[PDB]
Amino acid sequence: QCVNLTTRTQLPPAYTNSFTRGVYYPDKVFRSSVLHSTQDLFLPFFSNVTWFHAIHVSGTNGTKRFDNPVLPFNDGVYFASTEKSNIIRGWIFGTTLDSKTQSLLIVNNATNVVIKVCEFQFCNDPFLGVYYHKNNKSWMESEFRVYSSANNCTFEYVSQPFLMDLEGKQGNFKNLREFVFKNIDGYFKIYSKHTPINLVRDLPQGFSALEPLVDLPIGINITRFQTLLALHRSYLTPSGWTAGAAAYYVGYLQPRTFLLKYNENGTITDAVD
Amino acid sequence: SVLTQAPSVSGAPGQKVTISCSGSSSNIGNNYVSWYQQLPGTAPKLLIYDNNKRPSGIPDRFSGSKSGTSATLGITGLQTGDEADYYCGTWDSSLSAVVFGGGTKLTVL
Amino acid sequence: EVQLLEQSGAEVKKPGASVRVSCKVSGYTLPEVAMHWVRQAPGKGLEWMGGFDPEDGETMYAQKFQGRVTMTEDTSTDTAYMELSSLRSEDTAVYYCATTTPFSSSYWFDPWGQGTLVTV
Repeated sequence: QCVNLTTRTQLPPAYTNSFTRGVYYPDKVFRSSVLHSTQDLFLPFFSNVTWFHAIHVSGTNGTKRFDNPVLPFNDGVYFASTEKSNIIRGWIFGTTLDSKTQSLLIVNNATNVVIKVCEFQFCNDPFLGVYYHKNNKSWMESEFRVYSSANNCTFEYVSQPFLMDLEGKQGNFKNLREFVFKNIDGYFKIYSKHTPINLVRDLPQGFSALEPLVDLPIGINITRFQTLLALHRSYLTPSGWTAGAAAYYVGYLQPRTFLLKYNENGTITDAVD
Repeated sequence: SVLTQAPSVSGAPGQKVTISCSGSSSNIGNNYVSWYQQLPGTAPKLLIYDNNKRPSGIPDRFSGSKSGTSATLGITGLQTGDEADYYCGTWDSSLSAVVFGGGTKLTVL
Repeated sequence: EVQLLEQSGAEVKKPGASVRVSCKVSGYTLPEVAMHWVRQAPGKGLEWMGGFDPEDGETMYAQKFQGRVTMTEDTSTDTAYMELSSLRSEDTAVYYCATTTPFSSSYWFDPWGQGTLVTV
């Protein structure tokens, strides 16, 4: 496979301000009506965040802009998206983005989510292709439009889908979805959340606490990555891809001391750097 | 085959004249119509689909209409290279299949 | 968008034979889009053949010619074999590989296969 579409432009990355955001739970010990302060990797408040354009329409007619770059992992990574239609599935996290290192491959054609830590060959323009199988008459997902080779694989796992819809809401939710990715001490851990947002794009003032999903015995350093996509095929109208619009939020983590104020219930609310 | 159009038709260049195909309610009545072009010993090319829609690369000078069981293929701005046979077709539920007419070989005079 | 592979090649089979027709594609995958077939006799018109049905999900077979010609599909290698059997007088002709949308409800045969004559 490795069918590639680059196009051209970057544009100045449209930035934003995470007000109170990215506050994951530091320990696995439940704390109610008590204050605990740790110094750990976080996304510091009111920091410089980068909101991205994935496949993007700036209207004249059409003009879908596929910009999503390979991005360094740096210290740690934060992620946020709305995507009432789901074009986003997983991320390519790795180092060489090639063989010679392992590869963290997450995808989501989801009765369920599925996770892969393997050695792949990722193409120049990787993303998950989706087509129509005409037998069972369903929509399959061609997964090798992302990567050519799958071999040597070190680890595999399956779980209930992290990405989840609700919809029926004609908006007013947008189903804002956040995922934090922190790679330490042999455990690369994933944190998820789902939140309604009525604002047009950017983030509210509310606090979002993400419980750890799975603590994975990984063992690789990931210095760079890119997201994944779900596109499809169309037929004769005046290759074919780019369902809907796609945009998301990315920011890098950083060690900071954040006092965590638990509620009577024990759910963290106020976090101060 | 089961449809109605003449073997050939002729007209002067650069003029405006169309070609029609007479079906039935069992074929053209409830179904969408297509039109095709082939040069001698060549690949028959889709002309217009649903009679109102142009495939990519078709001159806008072509149009179409469906009046009852009759479907006309709009042919305008005749060219010296426009001489070829045009074929009408539409979905058939009678034999539950695809049907065509005998074809009409245009001639640009 | 898409270009296709040829329908057959040149297949010349003397009377007392039968011939498969394997039409491959490029730029798509085989079972995202439905194939179709049309008899074209030189100096003559179109006679539709084979074909897939968007409704009911079956692969159609032209009733007039039903049972004489069959079709199979290999999804990964994009090979769709059209086997016509029991050669007769007027049945040597160009048989076009054609396609309609997998989404269905489309009658138009779309980019097609350049044509292949057969032999009786």
